[PDB]
Amino acid sequence: APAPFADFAPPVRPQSTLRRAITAAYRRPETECLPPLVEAATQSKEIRDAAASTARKLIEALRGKSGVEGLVQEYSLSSQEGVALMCLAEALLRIPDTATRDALIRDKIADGNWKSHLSRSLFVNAATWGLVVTGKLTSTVNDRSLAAALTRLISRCGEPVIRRGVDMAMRMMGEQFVTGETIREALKRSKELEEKGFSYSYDMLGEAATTAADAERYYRDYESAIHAIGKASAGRGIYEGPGISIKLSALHPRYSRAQAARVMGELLPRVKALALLAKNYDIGLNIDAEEADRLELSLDLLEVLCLDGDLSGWNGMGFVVQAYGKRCPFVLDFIIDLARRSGRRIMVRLVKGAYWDAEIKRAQLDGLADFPVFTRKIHTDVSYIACAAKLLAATDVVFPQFATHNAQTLAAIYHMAGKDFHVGKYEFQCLHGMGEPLYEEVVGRGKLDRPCRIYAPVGTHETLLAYLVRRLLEGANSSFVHRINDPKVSIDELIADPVEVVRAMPVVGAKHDRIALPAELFGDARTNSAGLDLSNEETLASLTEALRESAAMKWTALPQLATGPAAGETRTVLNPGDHRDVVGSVTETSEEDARRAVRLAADAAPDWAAVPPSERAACLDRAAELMQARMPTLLGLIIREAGKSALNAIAEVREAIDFLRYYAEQTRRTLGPGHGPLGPIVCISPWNFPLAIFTGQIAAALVAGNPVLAKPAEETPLIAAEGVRILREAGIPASALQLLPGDGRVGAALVAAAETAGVMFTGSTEVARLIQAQLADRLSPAGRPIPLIAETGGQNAMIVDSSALAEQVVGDVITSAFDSAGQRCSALRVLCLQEDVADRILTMLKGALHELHIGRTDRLSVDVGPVITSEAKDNIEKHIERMRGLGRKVEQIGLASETGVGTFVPPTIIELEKLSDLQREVFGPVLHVIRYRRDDLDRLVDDVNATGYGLTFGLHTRLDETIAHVTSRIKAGNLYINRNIIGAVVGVQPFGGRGLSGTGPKAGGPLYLGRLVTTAPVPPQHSSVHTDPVLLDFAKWLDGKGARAEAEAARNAGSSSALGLDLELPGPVGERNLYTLHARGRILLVPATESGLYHQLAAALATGNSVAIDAASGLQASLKNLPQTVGLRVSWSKDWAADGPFAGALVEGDAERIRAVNKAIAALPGPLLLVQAASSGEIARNPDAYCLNWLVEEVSASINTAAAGGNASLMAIG
Amino acid sequence: PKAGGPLYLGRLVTTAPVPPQHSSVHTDPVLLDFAKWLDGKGARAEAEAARNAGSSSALGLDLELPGPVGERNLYTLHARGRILLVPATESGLYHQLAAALATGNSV
Amino acid sequence: ELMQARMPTLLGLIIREAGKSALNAIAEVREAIDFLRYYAEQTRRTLGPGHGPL
Ligand SMILES: Cc1cc2nc3c(=O)[nH]c(=O)nc-3n(C[C@H](O)[C@H](O)[C@H](O)COP(=O)(O)OP(=O)(O)OC[C@H]3O[C@@H](n4cnc5c(N)ncnc54)[C@H](O)[C@@H]3O)c2cc1C
Ligand SMILES: NC(=O)c1ccc[n+]([C@@H]2O[C@H](COP(=O)([O-])OP(=O)(O)OC[C@H]3O[C@@H](n4cnc5c(N)ncnc54)[C@H](O)[C@@H]3O)[C@@H](O)[C@H]2O)c1
Ligand SMILES: OCc1ccc2[nH]ccc2c1
Ligand SMILES: [Mg+2]
Repeated sequence: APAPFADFAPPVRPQSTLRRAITAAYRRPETECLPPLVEAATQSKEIRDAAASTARKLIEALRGKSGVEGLVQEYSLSSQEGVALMCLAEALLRIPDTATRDALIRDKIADGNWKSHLSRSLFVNAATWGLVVTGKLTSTVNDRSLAAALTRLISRCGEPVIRRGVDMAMRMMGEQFVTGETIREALKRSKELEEKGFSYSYDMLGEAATTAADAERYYRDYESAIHAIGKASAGRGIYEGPGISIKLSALHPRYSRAQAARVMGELLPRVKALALLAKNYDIGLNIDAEEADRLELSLDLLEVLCLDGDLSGWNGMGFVVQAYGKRCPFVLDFIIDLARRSGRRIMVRLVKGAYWDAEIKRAQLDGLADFPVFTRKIHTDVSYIACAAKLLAATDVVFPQFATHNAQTLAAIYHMAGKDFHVGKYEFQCLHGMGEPLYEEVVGRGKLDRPCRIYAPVGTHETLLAYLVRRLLEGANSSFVHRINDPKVSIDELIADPVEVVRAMPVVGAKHDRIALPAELFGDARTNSAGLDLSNEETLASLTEALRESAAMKWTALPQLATGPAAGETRTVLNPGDHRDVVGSVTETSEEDARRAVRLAADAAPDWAAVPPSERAACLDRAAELMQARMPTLLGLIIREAGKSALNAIAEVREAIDFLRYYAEQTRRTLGPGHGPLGPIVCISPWNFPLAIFTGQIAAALVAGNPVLAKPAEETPLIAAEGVRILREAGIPASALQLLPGDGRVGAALVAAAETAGVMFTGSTEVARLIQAQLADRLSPAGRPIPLIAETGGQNAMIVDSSALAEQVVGDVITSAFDSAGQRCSALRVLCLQEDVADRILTMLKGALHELHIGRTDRLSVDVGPVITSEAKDNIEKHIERMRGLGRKVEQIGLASETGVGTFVPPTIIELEKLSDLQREVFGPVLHVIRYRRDDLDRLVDDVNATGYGLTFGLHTRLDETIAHVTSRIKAGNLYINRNIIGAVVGVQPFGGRGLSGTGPKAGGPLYLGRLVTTAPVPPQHSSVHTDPVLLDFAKWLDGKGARAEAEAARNAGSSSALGLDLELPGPVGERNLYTLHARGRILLVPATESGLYHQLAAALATGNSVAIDAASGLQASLKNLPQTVGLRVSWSKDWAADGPFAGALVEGDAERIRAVNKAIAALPGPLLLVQAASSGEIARNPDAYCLNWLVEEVSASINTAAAGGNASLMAIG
Repeated sequence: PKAGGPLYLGRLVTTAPVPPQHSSVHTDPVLLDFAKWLDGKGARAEAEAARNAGSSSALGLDLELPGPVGERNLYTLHARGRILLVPATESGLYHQLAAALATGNSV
Repeated sequence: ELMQARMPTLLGLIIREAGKSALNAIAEVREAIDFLRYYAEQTRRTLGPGHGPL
């Protein structure tokens, strides 16, 4: 039985002083990085003047010397027409036979009806063509605008414009974006510039392997290219002759620090084999630099390769360092030292860096201390020049390669390097089809007589467009190449010296004013929770120790009553991934003590209510600080108790911290003396988010002024007990927060207790239904229903069309379906693939599935942990076997023998014939896949809605028409576009569904606290200027009927309603997070009087709903002669169970009528209904007798606006 | 169509062009339900025409037009209202319904 | 272009024939100029051989 965390994340090798200096700089504050860079980049006044003169000369030559622009001009194309034309040209070039393409153009395309002859939107890559035509990036494509534009331009200009577009696109995609379609073509085309003194480095365009098969394909592409390049090099050697550039992410599908052992065992030999071939031909082999979290891992490969005697005698190994990265100079120190130790003259390509916007987004998403890159472009420029000075001092041991298109950067380095030059000392580098105009002013004895190596992409149209967006942005407003073409930018501006500009700033190295540090995403509202960087060796080393220390602790969970811990039945809590690992001990609550706890809560309710809201919120904020400080220990407990990986656990603790701070801030924004607490609230929580949901429900109830009976799931009491201990330490009195560990009997005893004033339940729909039935017999002392928030299961779908990028889909599917072994309520259950792409995506998905590591979660390398119990395992496996027995195709990972000591289900993909193959939620790592024809998309959305669930939903498409269609027709609480579907960032994706998935209001949203007080406050930003038109028609009808007071109440409800609220919530860059209030659906109205009916109808119509009115009320004659608009929304129901599902109910009557109606409502099939009841007198006295907060439905939509490959808004940030 | 607007010239030719900026990403939901109904009854050509009408309709276009500062000049396309349909054949009726529903109208 | 250049003379006629003030006569001529230029531009954006006249 292996000791917990004994092998959590050991480094590849002990970290040397040089390696530790790299890690120390990972997220160093920008103000600390810059001063040494300024010093190192400083040059004499004579050199600065000479450099500016050289830069001006180069820039004057550049400006003194278009294809798409000329086409746009000749045919008077709008921007959309230009984009549409290039998309058409791209599609026409997918026709191989040139004569067949020309015949289609002349006979069919030119005569209109291009739609008839061209499963895949023509405009799939329009975001890329948009960048080409307009210089602006859009994440998604307005395909209807492009279709209109294409029709218009073809009808106006005919075949000649199509011909010109085809020839333009052929030239760009075959000769500009790539040096050649194949390595042989690229080599033939390289002779011209090689004869002028250029060299080449070829890039076979491999990147981000998703499967073993992809990695093998990219391997054989590199190997075949090395042969072709080496044959062509013909002994020219590594400096004069061509080389190759490779990306490590192309060569293994799990290239990450978490998988370091697989990287060293499996990726390293592949690089070695390629390097051995490059050695034999004596060509350069350069390792390109990728994301910041791969930098230090790549150094371990570089170290092994440079120390491997089989590669000795060859100096062609190359390595890129990114000057936008804070570690760059320390990486260079490490590399220079490695070159000295190994005796290999490492080729070092200095670049600025290609992943800037992605690094900003990632650090914000992960809540990390700072960015691993600079945030002002001028800082990167200074870093580059400082790093060039370091490289130029070490030309005896490394070969510097200065990759840049910036004439100022170039000139600074040209003069820094001095007049002594020989081929092999250093070189410049540029990108094919971008840098030649500059470097034709550099290469050759008649220029600066310095060599330049051209980075030459090689590949087909399909491969080229995959990452052209990122490549073009390298096009942003701050980019030299964009600025050189901007007439408003003077040469003096372009030759400005970044070193002297930085040195003269008030605070040297200050962060960009318009980029939030991750902690500051929410500004003054609250402090973002902080995560942990699992790529940082210092963090991993410290976390290893804290995790081991957590496993030595004697964790317990006890019934913590107001009067002290109570005795009870005690049992061990076992690690679900290894039952031999005892995590702690739980003492469970007797049903007698549960009832006693509620009475103690009732007695303590006035004292807790009297704590001012701001002080209650201060307790939550203190608890959040305590949880943040204790995060490493909390991670260890969550990892061992609940089967979570470290990443799962970090998310869990961050979410708890965010709930605490969010509900604290919402309280400070809203709660006053008139928002009285309900009283004792029973908080019943699920095992699968054993700290986050647990803490969220309790914190909300407490801060609203209610004492809480906290009943954690029987599977996960220890982390709940620790959360209670933390809240109590933060100042929540023991009488206000009692912990009652135990199973559903303890929950049921709490729900049934006489003084229970509200229930917050998160768990399965079936259990929520039992609670709903229990509460249907109950009324408050005021004779009103006991509020129930019941957040329940999902049957969550993702729809993927033929415009989505398969690699992006597969990553988001693997994460959404199998993160936490599918034990997220948000997990993807049903993937819906458009038929034309289904086979390709499914193949990639199955390949990615088999790269997952399943096991006990106290290892960083484990992706997928166990299921929580043997009963959960048996239930999941029974479902899989039923599917397999029906003949459905089932793909499963093979599990290691070590899983036998725990309860594991392998990640599973099941191919369904119809969505009806699924019944209820299967809460495990089981992804179902269905295929759909594009024309059946609307029926498919109906089918998704027809399950009755409505929790999370994903859509992967680039096409605005499809986004608009799908998102308007889907009925789910949390929508995600071009990303995973498991996001629940508090206050950013307020989380919670509808139908079988929830009553609402959403946790982590602004309506939540208002449900926990007797009179709901007005939430921040909660209003709408829109008035429902059917409400208005009803108000006029009421006036025409003479119901004057009711017409006024109807108008007031129309104004009070927040239906139509449409907000963007602050969050990370590269995402848009939207929050909207819609109608709930059909509200069941159970009136008693005519006026009550009119008030109920006004409330429901003002919130956009339709209604079914109880026909047994006998009030049909009160609704004669309705306007058709209102009549369309009104039905009369004699059999309520036949006319559902409803989305809520409004009831009028005395206490016993309300109770009887509540029992009938609870008995209706399907979703739990949020019922509001009032007496006739309350309707007369209180305009808010029916609260409109609970008659609208919250919808959160999270859109990944970086999905096209770049961030448009950040293109203006430099 | 409005004088001084982008639909005007198209009324003065026998086949209307696609005006500048004339498109919408919105699809009328009743149109979509009608297309599904046509699908169900095997009216494949009409269902296709209905989906095509749903896409080519510019119902929901909502543009800000260039003009002077200190003013916002908006141009939007709404349903006309109730369209009188005078069909002769079942297929003609389905096509007329598709056209009218795709543009947000009742009939 | 001709209406723009001749606007002062056109104003005189509009003022006397149609009871317009100078400002409203200016608006009248400007609107005619704008129709001409707008329909010209809309034509350049749209009309091709398949859009036959009535
Ligand atoms: C031959 C060659 C090989 C390359 N290999 C790689 C590689 O392996 N890995 C890699 O990551 N990229 C690589 N690049 C790209 C390089 O990193 C740059 O993205 C690109 O060349 C633009 O830099 P520039 O100096 O030519 O132009 P510039 O316009 O001078 O610099 C633009 C760069 O500034 C940086 N930047 C922009 N905005 C900000 C900001 N707000 N804060 C901080 N920094 C900012 C970015 O790095 C951006 O690319 C390569 C480029 C070339 C020409
Ligand atoms: N909508 C959401 O936000 C959300 C979030 C997380 C989990 N969930 C759902 O939670 C479920 C998984 O959690 P789980 O397995 O712990 O759920 P569950 O329904 O098994 O148990 C939930 C809680 O209810 C208690 N309970 C069981 N029977 C009870 C009864 N008769 N009366 C009162 N309480 C009773 C349990 O002890 C536990 O505390 C999944 O269905 C998942 O989709 C929903
Ligand atoms: O990550 C590798 C990479 C990224 C961006 C680039 N641009 C030009 C070459 C190049 C290489
Ligand atoms: Mg259970």
